[PDB]
Amino acid sequence: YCSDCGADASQVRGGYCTNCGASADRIR
Repeated sequence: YCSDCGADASQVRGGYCTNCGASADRIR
């Protein structure tokens, strides 16, 4: 998941969460 917004990890692309823009580093 994204720690900044809670979105499912499958919504990450290009080094960012595609929902809130968090850096990849924020995924857990």
